[PDB]
Amino acid sequence: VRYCIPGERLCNLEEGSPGSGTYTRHGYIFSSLAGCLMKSSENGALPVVSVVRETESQLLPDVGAIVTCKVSSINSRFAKVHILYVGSMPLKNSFRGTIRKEDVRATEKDKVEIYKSFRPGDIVLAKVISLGDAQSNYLLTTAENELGVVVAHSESGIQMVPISWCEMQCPKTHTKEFRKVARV
RNA sequence: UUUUUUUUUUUUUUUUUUUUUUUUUUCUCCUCUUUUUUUUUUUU
Repeated sequence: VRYCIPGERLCNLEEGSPGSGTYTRHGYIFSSLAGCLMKSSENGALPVVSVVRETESQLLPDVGAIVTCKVSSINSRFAKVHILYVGSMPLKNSFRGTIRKEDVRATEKDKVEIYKSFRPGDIVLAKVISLGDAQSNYLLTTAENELGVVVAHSESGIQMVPISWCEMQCPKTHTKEFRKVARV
């Protein structure tokens, strides 16, 4: 196996096609990273050559991506969050987000009271939809059956458990509270 | 013995800032007269 530097001759446009993290010019394929030389043969020949470091310390979000978050504060019409994980991998820093009162459920419906959906301190799984404005920057959504709060936390510091699609209950004091439970 | 119709109060809010009293002119300028200078001493 061989590694890369962010420029070198790799292949012709006839001997393969550019993949992820690469660029081409003057009929040649040029590297743009310092990762590893991967040639996805796939099926149909002409492998899509690409270079991947495979050790992602940081990664910029996209138009569509799954992210693990952490609520900071909640408002009657939005809920500021902090992006913590990009899908699976840990993130070295923390970005910001905002869930408007249209992205909670998968119907973009009326009602949907924000107060009992995303209580602060929880950890949720959500998907971005846009690159946002300067007020709200990433505009995340949870309009799916698989998205919502996944690992909640009790009033007094006890791991919480899902109890229904909308209700969760404390194991110690048997107290009933409202969340937006995502499928496991 | 006089029917029917002619809408109404702009939409928006979740912006960063790492200095410090004052502050800046005015020129050279004839001093009049008994003196050397008296002086110990004691009573505070």
